[PDB]
Amino acid sequence: RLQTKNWSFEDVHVDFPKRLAKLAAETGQVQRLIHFSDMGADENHKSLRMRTKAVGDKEVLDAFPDATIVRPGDIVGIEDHFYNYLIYQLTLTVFAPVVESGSNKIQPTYVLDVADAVAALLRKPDTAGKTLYLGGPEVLTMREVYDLLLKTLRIYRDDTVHLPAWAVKAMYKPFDSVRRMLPGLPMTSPLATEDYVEEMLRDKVVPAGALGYADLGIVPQKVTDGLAIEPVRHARVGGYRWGDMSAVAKDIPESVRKYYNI
Amino acid sequence: AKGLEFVVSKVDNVVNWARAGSIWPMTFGLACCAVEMMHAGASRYDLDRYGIIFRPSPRQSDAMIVAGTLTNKMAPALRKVYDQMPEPKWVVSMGSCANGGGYYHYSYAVVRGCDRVVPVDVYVPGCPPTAEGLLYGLLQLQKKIYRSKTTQIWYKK
Amino acid sequence: YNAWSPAQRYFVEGDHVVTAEASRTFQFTGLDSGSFYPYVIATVIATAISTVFIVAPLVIAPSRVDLDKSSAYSVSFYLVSIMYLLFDIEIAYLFPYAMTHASLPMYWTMNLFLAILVAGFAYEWGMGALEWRE
Amino acid sequence: AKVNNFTLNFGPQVLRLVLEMQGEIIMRADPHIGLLHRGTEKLLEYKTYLQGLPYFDRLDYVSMMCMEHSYVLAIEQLLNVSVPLRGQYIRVLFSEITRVLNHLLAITCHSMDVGALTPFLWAFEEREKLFEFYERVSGARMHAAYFRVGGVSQDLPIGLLRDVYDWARQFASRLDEMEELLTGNRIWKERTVDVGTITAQMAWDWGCSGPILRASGIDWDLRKTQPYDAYGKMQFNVPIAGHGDCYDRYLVRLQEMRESLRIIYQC
Amino acid sequence: MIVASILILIVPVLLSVAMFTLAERTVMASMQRRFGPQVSGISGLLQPFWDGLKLGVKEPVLPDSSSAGAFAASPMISFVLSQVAWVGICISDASFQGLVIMAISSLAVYGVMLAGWASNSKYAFLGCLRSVALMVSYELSLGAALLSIGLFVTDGTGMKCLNFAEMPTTPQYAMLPLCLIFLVCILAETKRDPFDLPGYNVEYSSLGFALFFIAEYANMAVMSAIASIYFLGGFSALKITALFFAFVWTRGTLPRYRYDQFMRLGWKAFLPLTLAFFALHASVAI
Amino acid sequence: GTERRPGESGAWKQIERQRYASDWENDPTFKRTPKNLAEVLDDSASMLLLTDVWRGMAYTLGAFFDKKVTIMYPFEKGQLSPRFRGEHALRRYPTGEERCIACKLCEAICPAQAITIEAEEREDGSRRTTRYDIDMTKCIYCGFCQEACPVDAIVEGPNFEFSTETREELLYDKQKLLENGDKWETEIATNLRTESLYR
Amino acid sequence: GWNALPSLVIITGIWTAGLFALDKVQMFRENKPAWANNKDGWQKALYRRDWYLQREEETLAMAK
Amino acid sequence: SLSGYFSRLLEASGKKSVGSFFASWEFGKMLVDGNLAHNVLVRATGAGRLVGTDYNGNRYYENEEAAYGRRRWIVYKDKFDYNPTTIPPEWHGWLNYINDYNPTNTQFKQPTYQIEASMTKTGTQTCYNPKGSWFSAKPRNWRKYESWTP
Ligand SMILES: COC1=C(OC)C(=O)C(C/C=C(\C)CC/C=C(\C)CC/C=C(\C)CC/C=C(\C)CCC=C(C)C)=C(C)C1=O
Ligand code: SF4
Ligand code: SF4
Ligand code: SF4
Repeated sequence: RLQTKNWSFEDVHVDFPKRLAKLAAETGQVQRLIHFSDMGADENHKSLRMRTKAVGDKEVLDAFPDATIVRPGDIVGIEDHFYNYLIYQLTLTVFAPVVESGSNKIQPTYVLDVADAVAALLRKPDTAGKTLYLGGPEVLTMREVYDLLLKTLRIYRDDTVHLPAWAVKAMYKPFDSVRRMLPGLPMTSPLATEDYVEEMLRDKVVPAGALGYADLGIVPQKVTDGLAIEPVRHARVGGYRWGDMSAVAKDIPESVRKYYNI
Repeated sequence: AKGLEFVVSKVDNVVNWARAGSIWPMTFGLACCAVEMMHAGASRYDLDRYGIIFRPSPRQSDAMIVAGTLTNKMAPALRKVYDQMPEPKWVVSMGSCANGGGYYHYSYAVVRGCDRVVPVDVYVPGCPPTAEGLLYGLLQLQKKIYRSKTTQIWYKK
Repeated sequence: YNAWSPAQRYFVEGDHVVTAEASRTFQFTGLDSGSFYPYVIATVIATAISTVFIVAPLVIAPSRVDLDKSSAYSVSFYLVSIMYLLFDIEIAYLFPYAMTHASLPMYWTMNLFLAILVAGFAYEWGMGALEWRE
Repeated sequence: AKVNNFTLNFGPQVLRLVLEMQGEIIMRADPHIGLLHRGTEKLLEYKTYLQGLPYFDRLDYVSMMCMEHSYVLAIEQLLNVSVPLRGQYIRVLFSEITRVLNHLLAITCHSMDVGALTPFLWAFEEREKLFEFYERVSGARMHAAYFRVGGVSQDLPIGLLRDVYDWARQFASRLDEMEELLTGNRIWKERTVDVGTITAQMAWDWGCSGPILRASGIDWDLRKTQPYDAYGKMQFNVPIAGHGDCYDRYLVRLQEMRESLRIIYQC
Repeated sequence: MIVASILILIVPVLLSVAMFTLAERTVMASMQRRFGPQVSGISGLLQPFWDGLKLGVKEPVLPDSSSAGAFAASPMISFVLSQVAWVGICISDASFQGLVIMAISSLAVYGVMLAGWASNSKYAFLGCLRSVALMVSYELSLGAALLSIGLFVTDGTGMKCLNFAEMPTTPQYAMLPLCLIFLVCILAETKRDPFDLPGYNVEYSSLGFALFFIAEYANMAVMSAIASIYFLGGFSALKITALFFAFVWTRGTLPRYRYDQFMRLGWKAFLPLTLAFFALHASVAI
Repeated sequence: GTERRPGESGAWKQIERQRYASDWENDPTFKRTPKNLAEVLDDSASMLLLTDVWRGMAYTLGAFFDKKVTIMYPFEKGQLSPRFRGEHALRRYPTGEERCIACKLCEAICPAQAITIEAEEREDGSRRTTRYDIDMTKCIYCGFCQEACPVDAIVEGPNFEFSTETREELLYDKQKLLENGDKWETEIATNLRTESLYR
Repeated sequence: GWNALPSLVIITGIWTAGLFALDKVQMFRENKPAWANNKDGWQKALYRRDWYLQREEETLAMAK
Repeated sequence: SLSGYFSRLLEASGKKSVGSFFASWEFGKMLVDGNLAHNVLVRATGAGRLVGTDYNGNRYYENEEAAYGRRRWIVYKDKFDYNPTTIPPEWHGWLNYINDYNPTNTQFKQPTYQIEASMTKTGTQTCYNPKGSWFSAKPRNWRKYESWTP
């Protein structure tokens, strides 16, 4: 996600996938090669990581012709890089910049659905050589995602500010010309780059007519509510907690109320 | 480049000297093997001589010593206490019961190895292992900590 | 603090005294007797040191996100707190006595003060209020 | 007023306790057990009688050969097997060594739970000496599998009784220096005197046995009322106290260590 | 020059705290017929430093159900108060220096109570009140002991004070029972044996925990220096070591009290004794 | 001493009982009331000025100046016996032929079922194993297999220092057990020259 | 025991060296070995008069 | 005699001079490893005699005036990675107080198939692994039948 003085985007997204596909085709016993790229990968993208990802996808499909290319959206999970950095942006900062109106559309998905998708790909022989886009059942804008996180966190002060893209790039420029000649620093956000600003000026959704979750037989889980949103409910102010728990403890038996001290 | 890589390697040397010489384990005295762990801490073998302090809370604990059999009723509690320890942490499985179920391997109530619940760094064999064998296993865990190179790996990322 | 008047400077005229006072070194045997100024500097320096202790493991330590790591692992105190409040006030009253070379009527006044103290204390003892069974 | 009980969860880390308090005073205690239930009673049905013997070492793993003893005696009674004289003497001697090990651990773990740390470290070196005695005859420091149907597994190696006598010659001094820290100390007394009192009627109604029963004024020792092996030949006393106290149980346990030393010397 | 003097004071305080915690381990081991730390450095002389560096690279656990500011502030407050009290011992000339240190040590209660309020543990809230009750109960006997001490402290000009440089340089033989009460009060303030039943830092890891223990050992050294000034005829290195050895010696050989037991001790034994001694010394001082 | 006092009673019912009734004076384990001045001074020097704490302090200070019982592992070792049950091992004759003859007695007696054996006849007609596994994480180290063996093929040797980093390193097959026997053969023979007088 | 002697010696040496260094530093700041004495209002008045008259003597010296 | 102390130190460390001893990396590790520091500097230089040397270079000492169970000790030749798995079995029973036999007083019978003792290989990739493992030269499928290949 970020460049370093030891590793560039081409080294990781281009050169290594090409050599991996070549060495995989050399063995003869490899029957399946699953390569992961992004939903917003495009050779005509201003963001460097999307462009190098699409170039490496082309190199993989060239060297290993039956390799499957998988392009999921934003992945939510306990250890993800999507809600975690957004929560670290809503809290722990004086202000949270939002690129333009925040009306660019995304299609986030759950990590267990992607894990099931890999096994469903390994089952189905037709999916060899194809490209699949993995996105959840809801299309959302970044403003809607920020509103959902602010409602879920129970924060009563919107600390976000909408900014023009040149202002966001001017903020992120000093810590991008110094990203090389440095071994990589902890607690640096992957959203503090110009590539994220270029990604925010475009839609990242499933294309029309593409192969998705439904062709794998998978109904993807909702991302906004349910088990996927439970980790961010633990970071709310005060704690998660149950409540007063006394309206429903009316006809509960004897030892239970005393056990819970109700 | 050569000087900074030399400095980074010496930072790993000092950090590994600190972490191996300051292991604070957490006691799960489930069964038989806990008595030999008590004998390891006693005056003959003196685990405190090697910098080992037994800690009551998981937040101050650097390692976990599973000393005894693990049942199906005790497995989520062990997992929960393991999840509350901070990084970096290690797990030492002690005795046949924690290693693979041991003498209760075919029972309806026993977890066949603590590997099935938590990942394990060093396995000490015996039923029970002697306190001196547990010293051997802990010195081996120290040897595993010595081969780590964290800042050298970070420097080349 | 610097002196702002000729009377505060022992009627010494000139501009050398004003600059010499404004740029003086701290001295308990000069102008800063009994000063309590090192107590503030000690607070600032120790707060700096403890903040550096707090911040540093956020950089040089490993970290892993888990939902279970971020989770939890009487009226006698009212008696103690209120009694401690009253007894601390009484000891603060007794302190100006001990810092004087007291005459005999001062001694008997102080003993009347202490007698009222210990009479209330002995009443609460006799009613079983210092037996901390609850 | 209408004061509800405040409840408390006491330790997953293997006793679980659910207390109820009315302030600082407990009204109820409910132990939740089964965190070490490994189903050994079911597993013994799938073993032969020799195969199932090392299960008994792992029941009271502070006192191993005494757990073996009752299983062996139960098999021997149904088999109508007689044990020879030397085997009976060896069984009595190692049963009393086992009792000394258990009482050392019990008293010092109790005093460490109260807060005294030094007697633990003093008694565990004596425990190490008796573990060496276990290892020299069975090859295992704890789970010996020594007592068998009809006798013991191996003979005593030449040179064991010499060293057991050399340990027993100084054990009374060790017990003496142990009591200088605890017996006449006011903090230990204030922690132990009149705490958890058991009367005789409550002791028999609640199925009590052992040093609890002797601290409530009951003269009942199975080695003197229903003797087994060569315990009827042994000359020793039954210690008796009469308060049912923690302090009285501590004194009874120390005296039982003295009497076990007496039986060891006679054997 | 004040900043320089304060930093030159701060260096041996932290070095001494590391060596105190090592010496406690090793003396406690020698009483128990073992060795204690010997492997970690030659003669074990690097063990506290590797403990500190191990906690330095340890992960900081910030629970996402507590208030982060008070949680961070509690060990900082404890450490700052210990360092300020040491500065009051050595870099002051105030007239009421003992009253200043008593006021500082009365502020040290806040770290315990902020740790009890911040962390969302059931028994941390239960134990913080007990620890605060113990410290609060023995502070009054410390204050009445200071009253008895100050009745005889006069400088050359004839003014009565609590200035440490005006204290006599001979042991106070007339106040031996008050000295014993002072030492047991020091044991009660530092939550040592036999008052170690209440812990409050059950949720703290890495350098917040390290700050808690540095503050505890530095406060022990403060109280040792105070007792040596008041009763032993001066502040010295040998007296600091001897009183620390005495505290570790008591921790080796004694069990601890119950909560109500030391509450009854502090409110029915130590406070009436210190007040009666104050009345007797006031009668003598006329 | 083991004597009791009214006041040193650890509970509340007995504390309430001793201060409202004189039933404690009948009990012989209680300390009696002092009768004259010197006895009152002895009782006060017991309660005040401690002197019961000091005896324990004198004992622990004597222990501070006494000898220590710590051994410096791994430069110094403990004490064991030839009967010690350590790491399992497979043995040979002095010629170099295996002692084991695949009788499957050690597999039958094993209470942990830690032994798995398969066999067929060798090309010279001999009766030898083709598989001999010991799950060391299932083993209970009883020594029953050593007792059941009629040709002294399987033993528990004198090795106790064999902790590993992976559990797959503790599933011993036949080749590793023979390698253990080839390592430890002289020590095993020295131990068995004494223990054959008893077994 | 002999293992407890080095840490106990080091505590004494640390406090001796630190108190010696702190003494030399504060002696350089104050220039008299009674700076820590109690001072009443008369002694404070005397020190403040001495400081101001020393400044006056310095001012009058740089005029001849 | 301090000359006796230094002669004992040089014969125990295996160096040639005090300058070679104090300028070595062995003394550098003895400044950071106190267990080795105590064993070389205090125990090996004390009262006692040298018994023998194994083929790995470790030296064996004894002292009959010591306490029981602290009469015998070893000075490992590997100063940086010392391990008890390098003790040969003909010294193992002597050092563990199992028997009173060593090569200096007892001629052991040497089998023709005997493998010498060396340091453990656990934690490395050259450790023992079962025959069905990924790290084997050829993993086994343990099927007990033969499949038909057309
Ligand atoms: C039974 O009692 C005990 C405990 O239980 C209450 C314990 O928990 C611990 C363990 C905890 C410790 C040692 C933490 C407290 C001490 C610390 C962090 C040491 C403080 C030392 C400092 C600041 C100096 C070290 C720093 C230096 C030299 C700077 C280095 C800089 C460069 C090289 C550039 C011990 C030893 C103990 O006995
Ligand atoms: S492995 Fe053996 S000694 Fe250890 S707990 Fe299990 S049965 Fe007991
Ligand atoms: S020693 Fe016991 S557990 Fe091990 S193989 Fe032999 S019979 Fe089985
Ligand atoms: S090792 Fe012995 S008992 Fe086991 S199969 Fe071979 S010959 Fe039979």
